This record gives sequence, C-alpha cells and structure tokens, in this order.
Amino acid sequence: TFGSGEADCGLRPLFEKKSLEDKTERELLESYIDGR
Amino acid sequence: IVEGSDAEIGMSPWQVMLFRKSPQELLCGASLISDRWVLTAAHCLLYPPWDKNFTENDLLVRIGKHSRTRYERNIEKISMLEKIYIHPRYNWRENLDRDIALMKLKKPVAFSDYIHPVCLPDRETAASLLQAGYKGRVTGWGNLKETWTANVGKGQPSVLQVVNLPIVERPVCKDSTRIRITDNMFCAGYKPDEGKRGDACEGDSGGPFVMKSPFNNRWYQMGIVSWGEGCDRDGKYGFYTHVFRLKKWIQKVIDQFGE
Ligand SMILES: *C[C@@](*)(O)[C@H](CCCNC(N)=[NH2+])NC(=O)[C@@H]1CCCN1C(=O)[C@H](N)Cc1ccccc1
Repeated sequence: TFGSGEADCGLRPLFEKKSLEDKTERELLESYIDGR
Repeated sequence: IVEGSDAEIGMSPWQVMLFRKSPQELLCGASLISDRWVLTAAHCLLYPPWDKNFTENDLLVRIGKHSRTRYERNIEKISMLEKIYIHPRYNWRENLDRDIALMKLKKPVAFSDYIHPVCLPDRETAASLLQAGYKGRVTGWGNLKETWTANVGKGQPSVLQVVNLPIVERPVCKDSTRIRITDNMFCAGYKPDEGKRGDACEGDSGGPFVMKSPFNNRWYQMGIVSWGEGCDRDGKYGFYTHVFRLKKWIQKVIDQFGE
C-alpha cells in the first residue's frame, strides 16, 4: 500500500494549521485566473 | 535562486537538503513526500558526462533546515538512505528527459513544525492548476548569480531562498532553447517585457516547484528543478520535471513493497 505517514500533506504547521498566511502567498492565489 | 528572497521559517517544511558526505558539500535540494520517501532530480545523483555517480551511502539528507550552513540543533534531522531509484528511461545523454529519482530513507522521520510532506497532484489538480500564467514557488539553497563567470555579489545564500514565478506556455518554452523539450518538462519564469525577474540556478536542482490549491488549501508539488541555460537571462526560462506525468512511476515504486 502506501510507504507514507504523510496524508495531512501540504498543510503546513506554522501557517495553514495556525490559520496564517505567508508573506507572498496571496500572489499565487491572485494568479488563479485573476482574483475577484 | 536568483532574484528571490529569504524564506520565512517553516514555510517550506517539505524542503530537503541533499548533502554529500565527504567532502561535505551541498549538492541539490529535494522534497519530503512521505515519512520515508524523498523525491529529487536524477542528475543530482547520476550524470555520466560530468563523471557523476552517487550511491546510497555517499549522501546525507538534511530535513527541517533553513540555514545553509549551521547545524540547527533541535530542528534539523540528518537521515541516511536505504535505496535510490532513478527513472529507468531518464535520458542523461540528450535533454535530461525524465529527470526524477526517489530516495527511500533508512528509517522514518517524524513530522514536526519544520518537517512536513507536500502533496503530489492528481489528474484534476494537475489539469486545474497548471495553466500558463499561473504562478508557483521554487525554494533552494543554490546559486544567487552565475558563478562560472566573474560576477559581483555573493554566490551562495545563508538562508533558504523562495521565488514565486509563472508557468509559461510550451510555444515560448520551446523557442527559448535549442535543447529538445518534452512532455515531461515545463518551463516557468518572466518574459522580458513583464518587469519582474527571478529563476532557479545551479544548486537548486531537485527542489520543488509547488502550487497552493484554492480548493482544499494544500500545497502540491507540480515540478522538480531540472535544467536551465544560465540563470535569470532575458528570454530564457527554467525547466522543470513534470511531476504529474511521472506519477505512474512514482506510485509504482512507492507502493511496490509493504511496510
Ligand atoms: C542539477 C541542477 O542543480 C541544475 C539546475 C539549473 C537550473 N537553472 C535555471 N536557470 N533554472 N541543472 C543542471 O545544471 C543541468 C545538469 C547538466 C547541466 N545542466 C544544465 O542545466 C545545463 N545548463 C543545460 C543542459 C545541458 C545538457 C542537457 C540538458 C540541459
């Protein structure tokens, strides 16, 4: 099956876990199609 | 990384430093995809042209690092390797096609605030999100400039460096170079008329190109730093191994054996 432990992958302890944004993170979001 | 900036602590908890034993040398970046599996570029390990052939025990993997050079005492984890698997159709002779290798760690790492796996993309997420103009992020400890030729500035960062750049469309990728481009490669970077700059560079290979899904909000690794021609040159683009096109092989070696 998996070789793994991960499955909470891509959520980052000091940031999404803590409901925090990194300092240049809204930029990539802003490219996805544009914003709003 | 050229034209990037210092990383916040914990912002790339998947970043992995591939580190040579003797002589102590940074060689490449990598990424944590699981507590036992690390993904990188195959050319970091095997590139016969430059007489390059690392085996499982020429290398350390350092996980949870921020500083390029200091031991971070209760943050970083130094691990040793069990197995290296390089794509059997990796083409080192011509264009670096299928620039991917897996590393099975010898025992598992435990996740902390500093150490946390990235997701690999599924069909719908690779489709959704990898469209020209969409931005991703590259991290590494690699060159700040081109150091093979005389240049001003430090060549080497003290802290992990972050750059956020756009996917460029294949037409443009293919005419910025005379190296043969492939479906397993994408390019990314700013056009000369876009005002902004930045790129990977030598030392950055193996590091992830990641993207934050607006749906669930999980970061996914979309590419691996592969090749380029200089660093940040106008009209040139960084080329990246296309992780989703190679996920069949990843899955097939990861799941091969049980735990
Ligand atoms: C191994 C990696 O550190 C490195 C990353 C360079 C990224 N550069 C930019 N601007 N984004 N890759 C390499 O240096 C590879 C390995 C072999 C040499 N090489 C090159 O990128 C050459 N610059 C171009 C090349 C030569 C032969 C075959 C393919 C590409």
